[PDB]
Amino acid sequence: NWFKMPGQSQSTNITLRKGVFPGKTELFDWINSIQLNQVEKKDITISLTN
Amino acid sequence: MERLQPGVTLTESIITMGQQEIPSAVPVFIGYTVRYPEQSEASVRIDSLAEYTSLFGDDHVMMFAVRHYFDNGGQQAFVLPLKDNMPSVEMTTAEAENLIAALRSATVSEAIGGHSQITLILVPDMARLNDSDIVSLWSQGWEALLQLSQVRPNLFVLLDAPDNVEQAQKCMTTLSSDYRQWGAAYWPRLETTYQKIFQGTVLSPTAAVAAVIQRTDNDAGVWKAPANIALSQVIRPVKSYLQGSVLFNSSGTSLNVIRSFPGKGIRVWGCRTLENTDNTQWRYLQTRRLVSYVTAHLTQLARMYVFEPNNELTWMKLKGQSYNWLRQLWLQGGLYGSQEDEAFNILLGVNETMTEDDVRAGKMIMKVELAVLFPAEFIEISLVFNTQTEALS
Amino acid sequence: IRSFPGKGIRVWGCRTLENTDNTQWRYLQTRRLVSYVTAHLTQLARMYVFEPNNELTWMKLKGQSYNWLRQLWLQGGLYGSQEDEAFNILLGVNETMTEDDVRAGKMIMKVELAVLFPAEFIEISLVFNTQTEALS
Amino acid sequence: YTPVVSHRFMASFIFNRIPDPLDIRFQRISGLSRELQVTQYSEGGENARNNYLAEKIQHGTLTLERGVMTVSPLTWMFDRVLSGEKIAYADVVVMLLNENSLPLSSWTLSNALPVRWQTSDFDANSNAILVNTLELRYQDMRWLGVKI
Amino acid sequence: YTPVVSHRFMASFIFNRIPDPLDIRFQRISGLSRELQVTQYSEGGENARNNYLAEKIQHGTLTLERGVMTVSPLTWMFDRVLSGEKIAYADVVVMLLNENSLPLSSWTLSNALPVRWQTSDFDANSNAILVNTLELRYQDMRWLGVKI
Amino acid sequence: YTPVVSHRFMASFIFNRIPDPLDIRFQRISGLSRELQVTQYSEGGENARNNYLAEKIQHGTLTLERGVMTVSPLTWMFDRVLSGEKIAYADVVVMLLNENSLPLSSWTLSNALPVRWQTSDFDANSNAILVNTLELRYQDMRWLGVKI
Amino acid sequence: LIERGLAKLTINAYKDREGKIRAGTLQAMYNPDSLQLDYQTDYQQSQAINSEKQSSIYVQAKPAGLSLELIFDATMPGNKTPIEEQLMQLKQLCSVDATSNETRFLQVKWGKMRWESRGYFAGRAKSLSVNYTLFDRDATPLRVRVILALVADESLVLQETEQNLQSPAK
Amino acid sequence: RWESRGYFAGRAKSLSVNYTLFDRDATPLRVRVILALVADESLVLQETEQNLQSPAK
Amino acid sequence: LIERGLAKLTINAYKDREGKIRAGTLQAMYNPDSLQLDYQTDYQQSQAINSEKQSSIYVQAKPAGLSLELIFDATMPGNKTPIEEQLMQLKQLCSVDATSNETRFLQVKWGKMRWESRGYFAGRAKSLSVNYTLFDRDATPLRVRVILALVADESLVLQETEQNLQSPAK
Amino acid sequence: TTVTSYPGVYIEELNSLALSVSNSATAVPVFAVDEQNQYISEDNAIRINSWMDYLNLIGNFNNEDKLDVSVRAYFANGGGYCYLVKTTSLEKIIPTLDDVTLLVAAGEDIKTTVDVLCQPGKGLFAVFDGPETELTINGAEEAKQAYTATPFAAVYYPWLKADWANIDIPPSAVMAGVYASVDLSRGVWKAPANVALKGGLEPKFLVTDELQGEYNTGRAINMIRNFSNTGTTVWGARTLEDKDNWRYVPVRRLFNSVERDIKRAMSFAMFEPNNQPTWERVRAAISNYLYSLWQQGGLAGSKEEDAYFVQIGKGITMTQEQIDAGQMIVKVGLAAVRPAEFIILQFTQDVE
Repeated sequence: NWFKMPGQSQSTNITLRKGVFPGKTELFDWINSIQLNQVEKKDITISLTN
Repeated sequence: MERLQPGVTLTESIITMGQQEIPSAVPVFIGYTVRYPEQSEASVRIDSLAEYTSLFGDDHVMMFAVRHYFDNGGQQAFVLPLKDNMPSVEMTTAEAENLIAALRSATVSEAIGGHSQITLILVPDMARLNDSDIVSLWSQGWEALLQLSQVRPNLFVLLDAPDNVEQAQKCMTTLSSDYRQWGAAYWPRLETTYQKIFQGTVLSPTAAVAAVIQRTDNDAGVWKAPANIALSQVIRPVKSYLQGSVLFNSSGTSLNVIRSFPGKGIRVWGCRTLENTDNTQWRYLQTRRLVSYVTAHLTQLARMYVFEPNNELTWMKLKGQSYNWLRQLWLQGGLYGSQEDEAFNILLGVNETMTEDDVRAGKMIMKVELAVLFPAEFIEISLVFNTQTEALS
Repeated sequence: IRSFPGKGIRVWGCRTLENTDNTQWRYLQTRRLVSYVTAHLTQLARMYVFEPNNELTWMKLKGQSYNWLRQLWLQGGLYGSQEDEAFNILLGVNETMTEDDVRAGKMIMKVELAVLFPAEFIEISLVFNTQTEALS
Repeated sequence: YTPVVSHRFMASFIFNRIPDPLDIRFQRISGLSRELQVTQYSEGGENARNNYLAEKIQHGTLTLERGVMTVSPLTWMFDRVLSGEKIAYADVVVMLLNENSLPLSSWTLSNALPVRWQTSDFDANSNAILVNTLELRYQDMRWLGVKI
Repeated sequence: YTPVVSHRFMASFIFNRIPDPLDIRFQRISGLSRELQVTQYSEGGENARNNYLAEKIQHGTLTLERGVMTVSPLTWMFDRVLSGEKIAYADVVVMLLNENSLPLSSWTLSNALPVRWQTSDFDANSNAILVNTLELRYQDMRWLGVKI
Repeated sequence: YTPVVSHRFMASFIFNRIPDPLDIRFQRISGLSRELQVTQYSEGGENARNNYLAEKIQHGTLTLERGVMTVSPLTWMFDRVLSGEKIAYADVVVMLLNENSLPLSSWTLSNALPVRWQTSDFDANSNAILVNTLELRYQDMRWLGVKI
Repeated sequence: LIERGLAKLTINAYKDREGKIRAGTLQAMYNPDSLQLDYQTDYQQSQAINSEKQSSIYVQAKPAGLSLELIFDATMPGNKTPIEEQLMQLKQLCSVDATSNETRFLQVKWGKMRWESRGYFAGRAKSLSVNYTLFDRDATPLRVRVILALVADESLVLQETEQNLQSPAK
Repeated sequence: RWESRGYFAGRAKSLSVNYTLFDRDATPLRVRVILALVADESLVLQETEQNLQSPAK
Repeated sequence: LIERGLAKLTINAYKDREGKIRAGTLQAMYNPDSLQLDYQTDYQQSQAINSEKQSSIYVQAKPAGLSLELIFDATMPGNKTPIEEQLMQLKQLCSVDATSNETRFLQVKWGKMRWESRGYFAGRAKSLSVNYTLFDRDATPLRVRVILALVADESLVLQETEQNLQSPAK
Repeated sequence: TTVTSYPGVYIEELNSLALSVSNSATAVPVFAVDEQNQYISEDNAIRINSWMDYLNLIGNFNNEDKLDVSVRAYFANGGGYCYLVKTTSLEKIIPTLDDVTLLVAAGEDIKTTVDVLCQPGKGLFAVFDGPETELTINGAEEAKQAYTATPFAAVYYPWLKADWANIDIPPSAVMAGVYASVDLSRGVWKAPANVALKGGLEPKFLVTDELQGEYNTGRAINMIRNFSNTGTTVWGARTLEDKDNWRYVPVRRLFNSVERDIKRAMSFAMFEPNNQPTWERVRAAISNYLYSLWQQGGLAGSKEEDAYFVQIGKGITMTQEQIDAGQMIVKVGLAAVRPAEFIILQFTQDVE
């Protein structure tokens, strides 16, 4: 009897890419905000538009 | 003998004994006292007689029941005094109704039902009406007492029987209460060794039995029957034993008798409730006190998770904690089983005990069935001769 | 100072000059014990004067003084059946001190401790107890 | 029928018949073994088949580790008994869970004595959670439910 | 709540009630275990459930290694006791650290006797830091703070 | 301050107060451990904290291996004592080295008795240097310098 | 209950059996781990030619024997009393008293330990076994493991009045 | 049954208390007694076992 | 305190009990690891027909017994005194003196070790157990493990004046 | 406070400060203050961060004041920072104050204020006291109608007594500590009954079960009472209204703890361009809050589609005339847990 069940949910890491701009420094101050254990975690919404 | 300077000065004040605090057997003495000085509470706890005499006066009939309760081995007790006047030397019929109307009053029913520590009640003042009372006046006092043991779960009533044998058989037959299993009647009045050894004071028997109920609770649990144990300070039952041989009835209502065995002491003989055996299960005193011991210790487990989400999880935490306690009572020799499915059983599921609306109404229904044991009151020898089966080696 | 026959000349009484209106420093040994734990907690608190006064150097003070008062409690010194009954210390920035007392540069430690009684009076009672022999 | 998976579980403690619903998050639980000890008795002319005599039952030892968290009534219990204050018993209810977070089977572990308590080691060189490998010895185990 | 990580820690020593704030940099610390020893007593007709009797508490052994550095008051203490001069005690305060370098919980290890002291081996063939695996036996442990 | 690396070292021998400067090239040296032996004494009513009693100090055993080279005054010493001729002592000075080939710290190992001497195995199937795993027991160790 | 502190073993030597004269005390550094009390009674079985009834008579009840071990130490930093001082104090309790020409009567007691209904263990030292280990290089000993063996010698005016309360005359 | 008696009638020949694990109040918390008894049975019981084994008539 | 150097075991043999004549010394190469002193006292329990009081009388206090082991060596490069020289010196202390027709009186002493309030252990050798191992091929022994067993014989003019300071006449 | 002159250690004593530990939670009791108190100014709300900060204000502690024994029992049980507002200006300061989740009648009568203050739009849940006299079965109809029937209030009858106090201690003091100590431990959705009282608090009047059978129906009065096993504990979880929507306080307190944490979760949407990409950024900021509340066991059900729903959109919930008026109508539904009030035990004697 070849029972198959789905088990553990596997991890999710997404990779989102941006050109740099002369005044805007936005992605670095998120990777700089991390001290030892915690970051300010945000939520991402992606949406195909008109 | 300098009492203010530091040293070793002996005093007359008696300090208390180290109490053991037996939780499942503690009496109240509801009777007339001479002093009545306590102004804070309703019913107060006493520990010794020397603490009681300072707290409730001296030289009354209710003191000699406390004095005999602390001699037979009881260590804690409550006293709820009646607020009316102390009666005469003999009880008049105009005054004996004032006691039983005070036993139906809510002034003494609220102090018992509000305290929730007492497990059995008793009146030592009912034997005060044994002289010059006039038969139905005794039954009017018993029906008041057995009703008083209905205010809250764990209550029992030890109660006095009349000394006259015709009056005892009539009050057994003409009782007619629907709560008879909460009582037990012990027949003869004891002649204790307190003055007025020549004329020892005649005493209620129930003050001594409440100490040996507490004494057999300390070592052999509630499941052991309180009969066949010696009484300390008594000389004799004031009535003969052979005169009361018609008090025990195996088919009708049976009344517990106090026997005098030569060389073996004065003993309680019989553990029966007031009961007319039409297939009744609460026939013996120990069966009524065991099944009310497992209600009052399953409510302490079921109180711990009132106001819980009532899902399928909090039933398995209730079906698991009560199964683990009833098995712990079964492995102490308490429940008559060769295996655990023969001794007891509990059921709690949403399709076994409760409906789908009883979950919506917010109630759990637990169904505990449990077997109990029998006390071995009759023993029958047969004496057969058996050289028939020696079988030629 | 009493003279006992066969037992010598003895000091009899350990009392301070005191009028007992709920006073706690009634006996000589209570005043000398509580002044023994001041003069041995100052020797622990002197060791880190001029330290940065952050949250770290309080836990090194709350730890070293808790470890000494427990060492005095386990010698029979402080009247407790458990260590939270014998003594207690508190040092936090929201328990003892304010935010200005950190800016002013001070630590506030609150040591409470229970003490013992000397047994100067003894009272015999002598009660008779064939009542409770209880027929074996 | 079909087997069940081993990564939904909760374990709740009972401190002196007072339940402890704050401490159900554990990393792993040891799995409950019991064993009937057996004395083999070989005898006489019977030298072609063994003969095993039963003995007392030897229950296992329950280990369960969790990440180190804020101090809780579970942690105050182990610290009280392993500092020599009070030797007290605690009952453990370990249950599997369904998909709807309903219990399949539960093991009640009566009078479990807390034996040992061990944290993971600090190390600066690797990144891992500090865990609390705490291990307690029970003296009876009463399985209860469906799907054992 | 949420667990904590195991790569921020400092351990300071107390040499005769004089603190030692020069020696807080360590590679790893062993993690503090204590165990209540248990004598199992099987008895009589009770051959279906065990019965464990408590005994004395057995504290663990604290090892902690560091890279070999310039000589310090920690190193002069171990060298004094392991050359047979003076058997002296030293109290150890091991604390976790927050993100703001505040202590979460601290373990005070009273009267810790320095038992052994071992360097790593030289070898010409591999590149690694010489470490000082130095191990000391404490006789009591008093946990203090929040998030044990 | 900053730690040091473990692949610069030299070890020179002292044969009867005559130094031996031909034999400083070694593959690895065992790293020097010493340990204070400890007898735990549990007593009386104190069953919540241990009580450790000191004992004699147990020094480690110094192993050091080198590639097999031309015969030297080191090799004539081991061959003299392990052929049963003469039981003689030899003092060992093991020192770390700086970048400028200056010593950081040195361990002097007084009266080290040469215990054993073991070559690597020949094998035709693999290519490796024949080494001389030679191991000698010292009876005292006196650390000397800065950066222990 | 009231406090939390170690009760320690004390051996008080008395010159007489009743306990009136005092010869000196000795408090233990660390308490013993275990205390072993050994009782013994001798029964002789009666032989008879006629009958075969198994009935053993009573001969003598041998006195009790307490066996404890102690350790003394001066290695550690906490303790500074030398072991020559304490072993001189201990051998002066297992010693022939020149006043009475016998040994002295010891009373071991500590805490709430009743030694079967006596607060103390009255008896004299039957043996003593010092085992010096771990000397300094000054040859002062730093560890000593004494093994005491006592035998019970209780007072007679105490045992006269236990018989009267057990079997009175009236 | 101790070989056909419900009890073991006899007196104590030895007794060996082994106190371990005291409290720091010096109250003992574990005690391992070793009893050694020797059989002293009643004579009026043993008089009537001989009569049922070898009767006079 | 003042200096740091090994005190070593010396056994001085005297021909008489008081310690006036000297018969020779022997200093140990390496000190013993442990020193075990064993005391013992004999008590007889009084039997009586009437009473049942447990009271054991005092019979005799057996003398002390010191038991030490030594090792002698000539393998090592540090030591060069031969073991035939030292074992001849040691057997001449456990030897029947031809002057007094008895054995000689030994006084073991080293450092600040008081042997229960005496600086020395005065007594004679009761046993001696040489265990030769590891001979050379010249059959000279290079390791010897002696086990000494002494029994205490102390001077009488010392013990006469301890009784007078313990129980004086006036 | 001693002045400091030399660097060192000062051994100054301060008898009997009765010191309690500082606590952090999310439950902020506005304490009503009687007008005869002197260390308060009206039209002002002072803030008390810990028991040392209150004791800094009043100077020294006395057990006569009905407020002084009130805030000690609050910080002995739950803690958390509280706002001390005088009663005669409490109607102006509570709409002013943010971080207000429960309004405590300390020892005063607020029944006229709660009718205008507590609204469906706001986020308060007041608590006040029962009568301080004994009340029986016979007086069950008289004292029950002395309160209004709003679902935003809870009544606890038996006033407290403690060994450290002289005046009786009002039960809304300790019940704001219990509301803040349970929300940290078991979350908001668990009932704040069946929990012990710390600080040595004891009820004044013994309550029977047959007394509580009449004060649980209708405008319910929750009661605290001591038991044999555990001691004194809270034994009620019913609000004043007896409709099934808001009958239990954990239902009313969850929906009030949801709305204060939704409106700060999607407060970014203010003065944003009101079109469609603002809307799905709003329905997703709510939906992964409610999912994080779903996984902790706060809502009933088994799936995420029986648990909650967030539905916005043009025509689904808002009309076109609501777009150019500047209105985003959001419809959110929840399904919370109900507690088990009753447990009945059926005792058969004959086992099968």
